[PDB]
Amino acid sequence: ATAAEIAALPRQKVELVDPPFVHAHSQVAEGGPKVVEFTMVIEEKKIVIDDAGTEVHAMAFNGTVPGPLMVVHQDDYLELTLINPETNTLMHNINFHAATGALGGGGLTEINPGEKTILRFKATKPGVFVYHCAPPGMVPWHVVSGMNGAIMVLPREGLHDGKGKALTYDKIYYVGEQDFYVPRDENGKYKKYEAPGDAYEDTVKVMRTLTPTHVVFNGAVGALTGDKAMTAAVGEKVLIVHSQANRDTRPHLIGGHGDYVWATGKFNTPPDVDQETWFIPGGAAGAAFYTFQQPGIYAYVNHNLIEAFELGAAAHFKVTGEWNDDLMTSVLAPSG
Amino acid sequence: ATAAEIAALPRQKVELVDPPFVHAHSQVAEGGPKVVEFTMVIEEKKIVIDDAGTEVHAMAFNGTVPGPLMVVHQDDYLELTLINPETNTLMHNINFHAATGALGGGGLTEINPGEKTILRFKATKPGVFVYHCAPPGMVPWHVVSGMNGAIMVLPREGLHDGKGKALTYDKIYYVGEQDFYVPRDENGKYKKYEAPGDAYEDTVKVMRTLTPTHVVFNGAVGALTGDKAMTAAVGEKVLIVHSQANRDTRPHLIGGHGDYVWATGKFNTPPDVDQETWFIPGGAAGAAFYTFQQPGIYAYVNHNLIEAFELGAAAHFKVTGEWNDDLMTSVLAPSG
Amino acid sequence: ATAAEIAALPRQKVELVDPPFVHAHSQVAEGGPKVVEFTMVIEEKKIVIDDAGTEVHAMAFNGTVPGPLMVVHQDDYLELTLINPETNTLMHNINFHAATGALGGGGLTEINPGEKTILRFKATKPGVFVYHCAPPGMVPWHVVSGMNGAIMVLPREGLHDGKGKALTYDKIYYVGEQDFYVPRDENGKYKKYEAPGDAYEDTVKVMRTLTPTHVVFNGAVGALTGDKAMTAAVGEKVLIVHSQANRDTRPHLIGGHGDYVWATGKFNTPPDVDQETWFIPGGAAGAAFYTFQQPGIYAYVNHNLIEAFELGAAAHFKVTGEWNDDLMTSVLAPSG
Ligand SMILES: O=N[O-]
Ligand SMILES: O=N[O-]
Ligand SMILES: O=N[O-]
Ligand SMILES: [Cu+2]
Ligand SMILES: [Cu+2]
Ligand SMILES: [Cu+2]
Ligand SMILES: [Cu+2]
Ligand SMILES: [Cu+2]
Ligand SMILES: [Cu+2]
Repeated sequence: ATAAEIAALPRQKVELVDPPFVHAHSQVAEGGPKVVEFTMVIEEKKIVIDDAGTEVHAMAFNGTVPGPLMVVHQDDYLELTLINPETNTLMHNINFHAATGALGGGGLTEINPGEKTILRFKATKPGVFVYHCAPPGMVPWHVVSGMNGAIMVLPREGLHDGKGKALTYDKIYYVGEQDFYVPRDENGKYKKYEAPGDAYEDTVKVMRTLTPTHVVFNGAVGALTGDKAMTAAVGEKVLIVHSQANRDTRPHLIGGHGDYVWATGKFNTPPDVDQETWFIPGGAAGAAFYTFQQPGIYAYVNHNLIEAFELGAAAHFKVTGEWNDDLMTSVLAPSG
Repeated sequence: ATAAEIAALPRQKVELVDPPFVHAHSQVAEGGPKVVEFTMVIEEKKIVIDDAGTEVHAMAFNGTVPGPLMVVHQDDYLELTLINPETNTLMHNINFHAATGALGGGGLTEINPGEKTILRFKATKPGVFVYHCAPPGMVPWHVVSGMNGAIMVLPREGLHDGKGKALTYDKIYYVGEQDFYVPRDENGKYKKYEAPGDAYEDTVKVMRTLTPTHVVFNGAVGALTGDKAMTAAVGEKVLIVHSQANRDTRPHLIGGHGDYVWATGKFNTPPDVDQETWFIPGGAAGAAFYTFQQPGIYAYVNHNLIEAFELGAAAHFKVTGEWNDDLMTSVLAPSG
Repeated sequence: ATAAEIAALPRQKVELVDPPFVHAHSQVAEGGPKVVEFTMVIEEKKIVIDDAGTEVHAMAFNGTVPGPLMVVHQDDYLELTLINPETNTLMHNINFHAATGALGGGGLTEINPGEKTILRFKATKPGVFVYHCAPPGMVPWHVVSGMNGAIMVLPREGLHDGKGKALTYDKIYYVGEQDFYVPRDENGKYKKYEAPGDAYEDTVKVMRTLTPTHVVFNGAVGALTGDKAMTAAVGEKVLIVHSQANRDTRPHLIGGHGDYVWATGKFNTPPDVDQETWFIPGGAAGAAFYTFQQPGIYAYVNHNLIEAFELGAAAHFKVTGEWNDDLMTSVLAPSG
């Protein structure tokens, strides 16, 4: 398309919402290609990632870890206004794995505190994709400080299974998984720092062990539990988008399955089916579609169980509805 | 199905056999859906896992690590009587990744020493699936103590390749891979404990490093080598089911291939073909089908070769038959 | 083929070139099956892997890490003359994951310094496959000392997408990824040695931590950058073959994608498409096909960003051509 044709396309400003929720959208595209506008302010902020009070100097797109999910359709243009407030101390940029050119956009979005930039790219490929900050020379440090999220580029005709049958979800959740590398003192207690820069050297030493101290969903151990647990109902169709910008993960819905899983996150690649545990490599997003069949509590985890239950990678689903004894039943309850 | 229809289904008790062998079964289903009954007694016992007398307080379904492979067909029901003898000291349960509801069955089978339970679930999805104990609050500890196994839910019409052609194996083996985390004292010697609970704190410390001290097949270094090597003959079709309940693995048959590999373990997902090394994420089982073409010794390993030859993840196959010079030949033997 | 039929086949002597380049070949087979001859001399030599002067005692096929890429077509025979100079100190052999029998050839090619051997095998399966040395009892040590490479067995009809449409590349590059485990002294300084065997004990201790000190392409940090950056032009189709003989990797072309990716490396397994980051398990090779659409510098990395930017797993592509503002444009450049 020419500059004139792009200038003529309708524009729609979208208000982002915080993970695990996703801003309102249509699965099947409304009309022809549009320039979808988003705005995100970067916030360097202290966040607590566990019940003990462990602190991390997060680098957060839109103030959250992960950054919010942006949703557009194939061949729409995503136009992002990215702002780096003067209150921040580091330069930041953004790299969309969904985009083509200039390192995903990082080469055109390096902004120092007090600057902003507007990047536009054509979403040519359908699927869920990671986005993350990547300043040359300090790439992993920003990413493992939480400066990453994902976007979803829906086919214009919505989702379909491998044989062309439509798959329409009732609800969608975005689970961003974060590996953190928090320095510890001689007592084995996590350290706290005044400014992000103070923690650099100590953090890089932990990073080099390739062993995170915490592996969490939505920025903290237990973030998606209790009143923040995800919800569904028997018969409800749920799409769970999951991303990990730096390290591998293996999602598993305890008590359920991934009925259709685009493990690579790309919609033109037919989904695997009937999955117990799927795999998303570091640097990618994946998506699983499931129709709940049993009520009760479910745990959604990274199935390296040490990472799930010792390091923090566990979320819960609260599901309403009638129990199905055909599917499962306790013939003899625990007894002598 | 109605309530009467379920109650009318035939019940059949099956005798289990220890891994890597598999109990008697038919690839194509015999008769209509059935309630297949299995019974497993849980044994907490000390086992030696290496050539240095290193001990692990194993938590073993049916007394073996891994627990035995249970085989049923799609839409059969699996009805398991699980027994936890009064001589054990810990509460246990079972979670079938093949099952739907109550955390895979874990929520309905929590049995203390001196108790038993019977769980029934409908095997609605075909494939090989992991099963493992998962007591709330102590999930990875039980799993990495060897309390895991797998089941196979065969399609009622048996296995097929991506084009619908039948794949009938002559024999099947179940290789359960286990990551162990054995504590060491300041001198580097593995520690021994009187009771399982005594090792809990020390073991979790090792678990959190995400670095196993041992990675083994059938519960010990060398368990499937030498006189315990698996066997085959040139021309024989072999299915190798592999599971890892907590950590990733990458099986490889040294000297052969995976002709058809259901890497995700689900039969409704077309198998990959001509595989050199396949990948099974922690929390899943996979299956590989291979027709042997050359006699001799083969090594079957986790292809992170440090895990295989330093940590213990290596098995052998002894194959009989005639050598095929067309496939391979020494044109010039090692010489000056 | 009978011995006579094979003897009547034409022979072609190939000249190998150093990675990341690939020797001359035709994508579509020229004529019928042939016996393709290759010769490689094993070189035990010191290589410097980082800018701190860190040394590794490399065990290099053809004098390079990785060893060179060998290209043949399905059902051709690969006849390798392997030489172990008397100037070397250890016994070596070769195992082709592409071959069938004798542990992939290792059982028929064990050569001490001063010996040579000639192995012939039929390339029955199409795809890219790892090859590596594997001396019984010292397997991982030789592999992580750089003694590994890959071969590509092209379909006789060249490459095709999932629907059978031809995929023809303009350029091809071979990236061999290597995990190194270099011993450190009590001051954190990397140790140096005057003989390969002198480093065995120390290296094994590091290998057992499953934590490499370096993860690099083509044997060294920054190897494939600057004077060795790979090149292309907008509109050019490029195949990137990637191998890792011992440990998992997750390739990603920063600023681009894997339009078609044979993640398992096997051409009869349909390729995934529109990939952001693909996954290659330790012990395998994979291949990605991409058509460049934007000029500029691209970074090709293992997307665990710590491995890429702290440990050494990053390469560059320098692409010429016109910028495409439809695909991406800076609406507002970084500004106050
Ligand atoms: O099914 N989760 O251990
Ligand atoms: O070729 N197996 O190390
Ligand atoms: O987009 N790769 O950092
Ligand atoms: Cu940043
Ligand atoms: Cu990236
Ligand atoms: Cu248990
Ligand atoms: Cu599980
Ligand atoms: Cu060697
Ligand atoms: Cu190998």
